Amino acid sequence: HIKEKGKPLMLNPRTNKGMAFTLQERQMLGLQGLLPPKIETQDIQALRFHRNLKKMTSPLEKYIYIMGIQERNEKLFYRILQDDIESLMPIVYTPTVGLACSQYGHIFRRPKGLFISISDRGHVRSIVDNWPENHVKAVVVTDGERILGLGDLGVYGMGIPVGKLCLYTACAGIRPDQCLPVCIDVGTDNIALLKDPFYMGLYQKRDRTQQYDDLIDEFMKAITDRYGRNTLIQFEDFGNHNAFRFLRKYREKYCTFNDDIQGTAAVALAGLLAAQKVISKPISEHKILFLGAGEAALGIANLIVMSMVENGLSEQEAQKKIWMFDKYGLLVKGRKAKIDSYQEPFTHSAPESIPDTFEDAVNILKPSTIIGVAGAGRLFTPDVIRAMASINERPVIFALSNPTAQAECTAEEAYTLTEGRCLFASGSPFGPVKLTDGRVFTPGQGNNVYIFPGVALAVILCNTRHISDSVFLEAAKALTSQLTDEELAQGRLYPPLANIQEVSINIAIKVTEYLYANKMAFVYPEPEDKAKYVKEQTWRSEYDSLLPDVYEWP
Amino acid sequence: HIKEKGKPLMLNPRTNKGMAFTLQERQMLGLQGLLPPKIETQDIQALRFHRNLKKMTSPLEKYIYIMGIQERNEKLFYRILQDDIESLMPIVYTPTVGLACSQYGHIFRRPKGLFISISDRGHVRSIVDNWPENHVKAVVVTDGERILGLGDLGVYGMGIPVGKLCLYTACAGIRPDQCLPVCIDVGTDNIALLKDPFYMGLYQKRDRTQQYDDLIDEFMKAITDRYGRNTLIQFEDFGNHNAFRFLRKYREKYCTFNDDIQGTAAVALAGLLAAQKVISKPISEHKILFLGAGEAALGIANLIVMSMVENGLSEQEAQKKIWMFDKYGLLVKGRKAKIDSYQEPFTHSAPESIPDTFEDAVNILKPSTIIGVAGAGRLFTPDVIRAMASINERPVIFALSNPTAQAECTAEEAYTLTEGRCLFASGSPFGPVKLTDGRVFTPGQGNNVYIFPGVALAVILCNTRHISDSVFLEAAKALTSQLTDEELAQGRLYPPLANIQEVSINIAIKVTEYLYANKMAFVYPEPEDKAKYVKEQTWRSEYDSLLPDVYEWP
Amino acid sequence: HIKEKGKPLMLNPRTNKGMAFTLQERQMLGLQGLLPPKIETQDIQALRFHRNLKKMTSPLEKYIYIMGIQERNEKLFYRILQDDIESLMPIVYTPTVGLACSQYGHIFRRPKGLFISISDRGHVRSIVDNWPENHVKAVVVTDGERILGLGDLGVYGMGIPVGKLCLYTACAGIRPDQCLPVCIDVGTDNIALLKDPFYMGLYQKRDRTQQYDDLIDEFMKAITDRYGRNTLIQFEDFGNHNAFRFLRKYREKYCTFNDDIQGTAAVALAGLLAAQKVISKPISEHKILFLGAGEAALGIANLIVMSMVENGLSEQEAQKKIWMFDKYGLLVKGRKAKIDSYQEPFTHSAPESIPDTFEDAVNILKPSTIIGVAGAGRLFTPDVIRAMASINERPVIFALSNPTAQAECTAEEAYTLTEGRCLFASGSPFGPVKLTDGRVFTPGQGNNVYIFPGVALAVILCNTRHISDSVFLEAAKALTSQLTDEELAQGRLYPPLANIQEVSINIAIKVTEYLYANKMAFVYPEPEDKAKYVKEQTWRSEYDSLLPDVYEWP
Ligand SMILES: Nc1ncnc2c1ncn2[C@@H]1O[C@H](COP(=O)(O)OP(=O)(O)OP(=O)(O)O)[C@@H](O)[C@H]1O
Ligand SMILES: Nc1ncnc2c1ncn2[C@@H]1O[C@H](COP(=O)(O)OP(=O)(O)OP(=O)(O)O)[C@@H](O)[C@H]1O
Ligand SMILES: Nc1ncnc2c1ncn2[C@@H]1O[C@H](COP(=O)(O)OP(=O)(O)OP(=O)(O)O)[C@@H](O)[C@H]1O
Ligand SMILES: O=C(O)/C=C/C(=O)O
Ligand SMILES: O=C(O)/C=C/C(=O)O
Ligand SMILES: O=C([O-])C(=O)[O-]
Ligand SMILES: O=C([O-])C(=O)[O-]
Ligand SMILES: O=C([O-])C(=O)[O-]
Ligand SMILES: [Mn+2]
Ligand SMILES: [Mn+2]
Ligand SMILES: [Mn+2]
Repeated sequence: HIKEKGKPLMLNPRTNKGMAFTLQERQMLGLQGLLPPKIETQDIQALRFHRNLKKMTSPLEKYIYIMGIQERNEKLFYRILQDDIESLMPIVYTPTVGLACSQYGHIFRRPKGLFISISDRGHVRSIVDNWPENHVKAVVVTDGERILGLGDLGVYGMGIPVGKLCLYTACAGIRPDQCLPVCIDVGTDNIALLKDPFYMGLYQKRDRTQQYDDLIDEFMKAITDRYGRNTLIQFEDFGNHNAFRFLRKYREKYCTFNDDIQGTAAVALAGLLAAQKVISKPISEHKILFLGAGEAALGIANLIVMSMVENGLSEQEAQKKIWMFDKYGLLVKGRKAKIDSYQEPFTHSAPESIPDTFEDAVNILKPSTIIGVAGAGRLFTPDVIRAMASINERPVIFALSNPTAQAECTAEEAYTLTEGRCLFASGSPFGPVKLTDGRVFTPGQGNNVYIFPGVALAVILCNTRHISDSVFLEAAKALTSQLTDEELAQGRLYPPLANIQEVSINIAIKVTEYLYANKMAFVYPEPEDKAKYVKEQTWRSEYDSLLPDVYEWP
Repeated sequence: HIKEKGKPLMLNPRTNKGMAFTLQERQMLGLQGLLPPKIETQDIQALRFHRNLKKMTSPLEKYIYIMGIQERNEKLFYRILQDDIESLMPIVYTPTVGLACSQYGHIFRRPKGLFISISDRGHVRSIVDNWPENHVKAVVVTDGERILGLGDLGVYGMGIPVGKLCLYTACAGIRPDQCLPVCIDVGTDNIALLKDPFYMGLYQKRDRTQQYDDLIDEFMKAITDRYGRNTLIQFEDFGNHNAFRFLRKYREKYCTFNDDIQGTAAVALAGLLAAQKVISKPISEHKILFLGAGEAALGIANLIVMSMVENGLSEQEAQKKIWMFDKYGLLVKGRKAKIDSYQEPFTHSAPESIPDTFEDAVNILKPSTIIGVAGAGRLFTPDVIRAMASINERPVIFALSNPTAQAECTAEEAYTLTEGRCLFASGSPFGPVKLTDGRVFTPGQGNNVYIFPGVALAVILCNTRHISDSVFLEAAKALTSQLTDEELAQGRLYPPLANIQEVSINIAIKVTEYLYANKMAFVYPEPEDKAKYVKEQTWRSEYDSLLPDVYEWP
Repeated sequence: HIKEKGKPLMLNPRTNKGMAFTLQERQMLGLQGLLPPKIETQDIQALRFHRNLKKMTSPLEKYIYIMGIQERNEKLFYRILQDDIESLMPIVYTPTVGLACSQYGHIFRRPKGLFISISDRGHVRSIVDNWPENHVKAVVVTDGERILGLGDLGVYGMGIPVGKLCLYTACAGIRPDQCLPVCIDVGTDNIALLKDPFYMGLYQKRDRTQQYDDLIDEFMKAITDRYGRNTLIQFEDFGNHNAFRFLRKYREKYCTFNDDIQGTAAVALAGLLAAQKVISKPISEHKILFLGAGEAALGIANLIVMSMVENGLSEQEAQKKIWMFDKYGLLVKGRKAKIDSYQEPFTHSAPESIPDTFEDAVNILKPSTIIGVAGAGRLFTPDVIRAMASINERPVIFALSNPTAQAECTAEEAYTLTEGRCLFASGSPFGPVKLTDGRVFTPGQGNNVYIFPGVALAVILCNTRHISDSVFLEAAKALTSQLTDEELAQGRLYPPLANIQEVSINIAIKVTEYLYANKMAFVYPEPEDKAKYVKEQTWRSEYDSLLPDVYEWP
């Protein structure tokens, strides 16, 4: 392997080992003299990194440093991430990745990923053909319209697919060279970016004409034409309107899913499932109120229904336990604000009185669970939280909007205002909370990073062609089944983040077993031990020998 | 022409333009899609850099950032340096480069330059053959034994040749692809480094056996075998003993000089020549006392003698005006401490009383000029400075040792203690000094950076075979002739550092004319207008077109 | 889209177009000046070739010239073959390819294919990894022990897999870059080659120990490990013993078949099927006698049985109609010479009298069909042919051994000696025969070239995993079904060789339809129109544009 020799082996982060290149590799591959005499181990290199990181102060500075390593020594980059994924997650992922995107054009050094603009319409294939890797298996694509809860960040949104894919590898051991981050640039409506001299995209408002849909269509076709019709394509951070219609339009034709609708749905469900274990509350007494009625809300709601239905409840009965409150208020039949086909099943006859605020909604409906997915800030006010604590003995409060500043409420607020009776989870990380009575609560992170890595690995290994909703239901069950009784008592609704790697692999195994049982896997020969197969297929951050095969002839 | 296309053009800092690649270049060279849709100008890129630099706090942090750009986008790296060489010089050069060196193994990211170790003895040519560039014209090599005034830093000393060559380009417009930084590693005697797990060299004490001389010989031969007998080889930061030995051994065989002996000699002389003009002092009344008697002292003294001789004094008369005081004391006939052949000419009959300290030496000898070049710290104590001010109306005080902490004294000390009557210069940069009467004094920097760039350019363009001392005498005159009377009154002993680029080119022009007039140039045909020739040959930081020549046939 | 520019595009035969590179391609790809100013069309190039070929005299000289083009301009090479496949077939294939193999080491210029020797045991994967093409779909491998009817030619046998693969492309439009010729070198028993200074293989007798089987196993594993478990592997020219055991050993584990046993079996049957339509003979009256009882005889006999079975006869009944006569005589129960399990079904109770010669066998058994497949020369003597003509009104005589000198008899001999009453076919080409009465007979060529190209294409496009005998039965029917009534009357037992391209495609079409109907195809999505799918997938000899995609941005 490795056709290149000389300087090019050092210039390419995929092969570059720095001083880890052995003496023999250096002499045989023409590197002797190009590196200091010192021969180092990956351990020493990782030590050098941690030593430097410790001296840094701002999260963004740390983000620039670690992400920079991905462009110098890929193996080391993942070794570093794997050394302590929990402490680096907030840096490479939410919330810092949100900060990085808002200033993407200012911290730019080297480009990452594939960029496809509306000005390239009709020539996307040639762009796809310029990507250096021939064996792409997974794609995470965004158009930058709904970056987390930050809004339209245009091409600055590329930091998201890059980050997601980094996690594909770090969490599920998916091969880096088989991952392709993609940014579709059709312009941006963010006035600030349009006047930013460092903006990385086209200086035009978003093209919302038929050319937009045609470009996306060309994208889907170009990607599958070169890499295969089963190439995994994960849509990420697309605006509400486009997110749904593209999922419906392509889910039966391509191997695709939307992380914000389906991935977030699975993590949220998983958390709810864990809470049900600690509370043992009757599915009939469940009253769920959503703050928001978009990608996440509808995604989570539908998965919840699927769960209730396979648990002895009719689809209609299940849907009736779910209410939604968007920017215009409670979704009730006959309201002024629009209601599409997706929201209809959750739009019920108006209650006795109509609420004006989410607080009114909580007091009127008396929900047992409250889920925040509006990406609009601290909407779960202290009064909202108190109401939930007065109405329920153990209220379930989920503040899922990212990044942190967009979260509906903090762990501190939830645990304190509910006297430690709530079951809380958030999308962005919060440290443990200690109440005056000495009890310490460790908030879980209901973020899709717990789901897309394992699901991606299973789909890829099984050569799955299409992803049904039932696949996410299974992932949700696979995630929650990994929680130990001790962890439940700790108030943890999700396995510890420090164990994300093994958790993701286990989810992968559980999903592959599900795919095979339901004829959705197409690999030959079919491995007898699915668990062993998945584990044997994972990419390792350990250095590989680049030495040519030299041997004696008799 | 460019033989590479695709990703490789972006991975090679020599060609990479970042978003400055034009639409045509991207499409024709297979980069479309690998870069953000945005097309930027070098101006915007430079702005991004300055914007980020401004937000940084420590010099070392800045060093890491700017030097990192040399490995990402070479054109931008030099553009950045050219925008404000005066404010960046302290970061990429002394004193920060000294700090960078001391922690080279800790800040390591990518290797820079060629490394040749004693363990590679007998295989140096193969290492030289690994260097990617085929047209090397200049080499700056060190063995790291005498890095500035910091001592033995071993392989960590590579930062020096790297910095020096960055200046070849930034100051004289010498092509970067024609420069080769070299570090000779024969071990190190620095105990701390030998126990440092991040050390970049062989873990052994310096090899001072015949094998050392043999290795250097192999180095000289290998470099010239591949690149040519006239390849410029600048020895830098070698220990005292080796420095002279190798200069004497190779100067008539190769195109080589020692920056620390000759380069420093020329800049120091230039300072003295400038002082000459501000105070109109008679060479007969010139009494010079050196603090130190090594590489710099001997180099400077020899050049000063050549200057006085050329001005009507006999070699003997001139040498009689020069005294040296090393770590053992005053160099006087019959002293216990050793006196070699180089020092003999400046070793006079012991005076009335023998001084214990440099202060005593000043009071006993009553020198009019004091030159600090002992690389040992603040040896020009407040009392030494006062003595010079009491003995002389306008004392000349030079504290040339680098980095800053090793300087004999600060500019503030010099100007205040002499009540603004001294003519001061230092190797390391000091800001302007304001006395209590409100007078402002701007200290000049007598650092060889004002000399080696211009001399290198001339020697390279003229294909000069060997460098005589007279070439440095000329460079010294060329440097000082650049000062305007206006500047002289401002305390200026050297042209503004902000004008280092034009100063170097002009020095390059004067030296080339000197080389031709003395049959030391071998270029043909001989250009009629030397100034025009030199200016046309300089490398520019502006991006070049990478477009293939496409055109219609008739 | 190509990743190479400059001279390399010309040095690589896959991309080199010679003077066919357009002006724009030359200017944009950096070829301007490297080619004569002239811009040519493939037509002109093909004209130049035919002009030169016409002036050549010996077939071997022509072989060297045409095969040389495969290493200079691949597109042109196939254009040339496609221009007149019928007149060149005798040159690149049998009989000339046999002559080329006999002196392969003497005409050597450039290597073709992958070579794996017993001395590489344990390192086969590294060899396989050295092959430049990443998407191999088909492999033709030989160990050179049974090269045609020429015997053990060792590494000189490489000429066979190379020729077979040229035909994969020329006849079925299979992509050249997806084909891999392989020679397994375990030594050779050919004493003449062991003393030949130009031999291209290991100088040792064949290794017949366990190491041989292990090397073949490593080969199979290595190829599939790198290219996929469904990679088509066509065994070619292996010795009798090895041919069968490897087919039995791997046919259910890998996608593999043996051309000599199965390919030849299908062509033969095809001819017999055609003959049955010209003479309308009831197979209860067909008595078949084989001259030989090896790879071809057993392969043909087995397919014949399968054909009679699906046509209303029991396996027992069908086998009884088949007799075989090898180098020891008639295969009869209780004979001295060995009879293995494959021959047992065709070994019957000795007849009234036991024949000494094949002639005696003909007179005693009175067969209606005689199939020569002993690779031992003119065993179908004039007396043998006369006997078949006196015993049968329309005797079927097949002389299938290659090359020409090994054929059991010529077309001239068969037609003349049977007074034009025989239905004849041969493995090697013979010109038309005109009898004294003016009748002209055109002998058909029952060579596997009519089968492997079409079968290979179907198996590749259908991602078939294993090849059953039924596939060859279908291929045989597909071949004969293409004969037109007018061609039957001509004495044609096979479609004209000049139409082998379309004949191969139609066979491929029929075989894929058969694969789908029998759940042996694994392609997604499944094309609705198989015929259209196959034809659209074929590689074309027309030059492709190598121009980068250049366009204007709005
Ligand atoms: N101030 C608000 N109060 C209540 N609901 C709001 C408010 N602001 C926005 N929303 C609702 O939040 C929903 C956001 O939907 P959208 O599809 O844009 O994102 P999402 O994926 O659901 O959110 P996130 O990814 O941040 O969890 C919308 O239904 C919107 O009406
Ligand atoms: N403490 C001291 N007091 C006086 N002289 C000193 C003292 N320490 C060192 N020296 C002298 O300084 C000289 C250093 O010479 P060396 O060749 O090592 O370096 P250099 O190139 O002259 O110095 P630099 O590059 O720092 O200007 C020696 O002659 C040494 O004796
Ligand atoms: N002189 C001969 N007379 C009759 N039979 C012979 C004679 N010489 C060889 N044979 C037989 O021909 C058969 C050759 O079988 P083998 O497997 O070696 O090759 P094949 O593939 O059948 O033939 P071909 O090389 O023609 O395709 C053997 O059964 C052998 O006994
Ligand atoms: O430790 C190393 O070798 C590399 C560090 C980096 O690329 O930052
Ligand atoms: O401004 C740029 O495009 C590059 C910046 C860097 O390499 O730091
Ligand atoms: O969009 C988000 O907030 C996410 O994916 O976590
Ligand atoms: O050694 C030094 O201080 C220098 O070269 O400037
Ligand atoms: O072996 C043969 O004779 C053949 O393949 O045609
Ligand atoms: Mn998202
Ligand atoms: Mn120096
Ligand atoms: Mn064959």
